[PDB]
Amino acid sequence: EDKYDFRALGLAIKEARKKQGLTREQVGAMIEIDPRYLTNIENKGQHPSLQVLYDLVSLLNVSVDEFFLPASSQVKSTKRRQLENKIDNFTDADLVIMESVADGIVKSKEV
Amino acid sequence: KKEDKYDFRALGLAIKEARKKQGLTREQVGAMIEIDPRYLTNIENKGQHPSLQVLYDLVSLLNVSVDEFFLPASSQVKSTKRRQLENKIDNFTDADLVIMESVADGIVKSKEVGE
Repeated sequence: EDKYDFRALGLAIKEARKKQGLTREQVGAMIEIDPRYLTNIENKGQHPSLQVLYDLVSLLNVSVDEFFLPASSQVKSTKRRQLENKIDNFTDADLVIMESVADGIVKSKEV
Repeated sequence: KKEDKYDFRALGLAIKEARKKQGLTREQVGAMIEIDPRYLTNIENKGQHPSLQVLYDLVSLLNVSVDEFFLPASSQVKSTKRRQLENKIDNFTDADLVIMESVADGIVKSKEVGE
């Protein structure tokens, strides 16, 4: 059909959950859903309700836009969000290292 | 289970405002993504939760950010340096961001384990 393919979003939810050291039973107790229901959402592309989607992504900090919208500079991916969290306390001199390397990644692409 | 329920109304209004900014009627949207214009009215005006399918169809049609209403906004220390950095990495793929992330982690190792 022309059903939305939730598989990539479900796998991103599973990845975040595992990277953050959480079991499905923890996630289940936290947002009040059944662990088995979480398996099908993560592993099999079963669509959760909007309520369950909101609860998982707000609990884990997973970008929905990444998977719903065409990739653009108006979309902050999960990775980008996590990066920003990491650099929150950075000084400017830290940031100048950061900026320099972003430029190097750009120039790298022409090499 | 009310202090438990997501209030969709702010996202519903964003969808509605994007539809209007784009000059689309409810009948046009409904014809485009195959939903009853009456279900649309309820979704935009009365906080009725669409299915994930219909949520996806709306915001991909209209280019509406869900993250804006689902995820906590930070964007606090608008450091001019930080501003410039974030604008340069707007168009980075995640592979590129893996490098950026390793820089960040290298910098904390330095700062931390250096002192």
